Amino acid sequence: DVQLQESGPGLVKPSQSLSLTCTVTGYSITSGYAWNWIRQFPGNKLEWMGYIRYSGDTRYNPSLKSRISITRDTSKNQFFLQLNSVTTEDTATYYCAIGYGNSDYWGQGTLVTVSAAKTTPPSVYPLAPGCGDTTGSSVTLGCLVKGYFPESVTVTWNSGSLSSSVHAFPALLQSGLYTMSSSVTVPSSTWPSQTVTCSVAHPASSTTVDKKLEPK
Amino acid sequence: DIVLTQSPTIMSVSPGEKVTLTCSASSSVSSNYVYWYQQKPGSSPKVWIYSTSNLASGVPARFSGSGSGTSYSLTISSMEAEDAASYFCLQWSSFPYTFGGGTKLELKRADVAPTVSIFPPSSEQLTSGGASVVCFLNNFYPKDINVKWKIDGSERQNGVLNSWTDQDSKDSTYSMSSTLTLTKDEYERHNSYTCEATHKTSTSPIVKSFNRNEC
Repeated sequence: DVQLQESGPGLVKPSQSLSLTCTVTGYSITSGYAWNWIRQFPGNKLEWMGYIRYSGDTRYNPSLKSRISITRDTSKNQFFLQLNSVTTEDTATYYCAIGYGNSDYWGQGTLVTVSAAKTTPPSVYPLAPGCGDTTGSSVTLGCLVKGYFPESVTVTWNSGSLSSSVHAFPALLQSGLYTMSSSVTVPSSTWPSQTVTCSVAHPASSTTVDKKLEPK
Repeated sequence: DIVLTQSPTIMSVSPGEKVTLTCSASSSVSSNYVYWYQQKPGSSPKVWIYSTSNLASGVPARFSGSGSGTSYSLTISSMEAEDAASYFCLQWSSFPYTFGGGTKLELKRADVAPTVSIFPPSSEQLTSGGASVVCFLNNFYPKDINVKWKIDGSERQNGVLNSWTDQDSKDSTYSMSSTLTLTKDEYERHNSYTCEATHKTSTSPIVKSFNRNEC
């Protein structure tokens, strides 16, 4: 019943410093194991950064020396990662984990973007079907979120209610800005009678938009 | 600092078939310190095989590892839908610890034709002085597919943002979204927009289109 959980800034400017916090639960940082910090670059390449032993001593990847510092707080039961002088190359998903033998434990992971680009909320647009021309057995609505940054936006259809027959697509970075979309297919009878709303949340700019798809 | 080279990098496998992933090290390593991880989209890696050949907890009997010296390999008896994922190998027999590039495995299925939908811009984006035409191509396979945009029958390739989902875990299909962004300026200077899709499931292109006229 071990639980790991990364936590951090999300967005940080070049040459600045990064501070991540891994909170462990259901087990002590002192009892045993090696506590690792692992990062996955966009492209999926995996890199072992370093660890802190339960004894408190450390080991670092030779390419992160001088910039890295893994430490902990036995009273809080959590270790930390500090990377200073971050470049864009340090953009990735950061994980903390321990594990030996037929098992291990990882945190959900935390995305950290290293860019000078400014935070920008999203523009959410409804995507209804063309006027008179869609009446098969199933209709398809959509939602388009664009102009936001940094990455990480949460979209749900009818606040979780609609889950089947939906497809959210991976955001794309076009000129320092993100575009992302999602479609939802239902039977022709459902819409536009029953309300179908598109829920969109962008944390890095604390914005929550709700757009119901209305017939053209 | 040992470089772990993995292959194949990507591969499609039919259910029931046998597949063998490989991991080559630039220098010999202790068989005891060679792990294998499986990573499903949007989830963190999980230990799959430890010490070259020992199955981890929860791992199905069909998986199996082996290897020694400078060559290690993972093997699947008969492929399954759920075995579709990325597989990395790790070596911690020498500092620093290094992973391999990974091998993605896609599950081959029966061909299926895409269901295409097209959408004109919305009032709101127009008000902003911008126009985006969106086209969704849902539930298809193979993954290779071409998409062309035609504005007034003329082919436009600039300002096209494509994005794919991953092989669906429910039907092993893919889905794509194509977006064309233009200035409200250029959107009004033309009348017909067409999303033309060319897939294997047919000789003729699947097309959807609308006219600013009819609205």
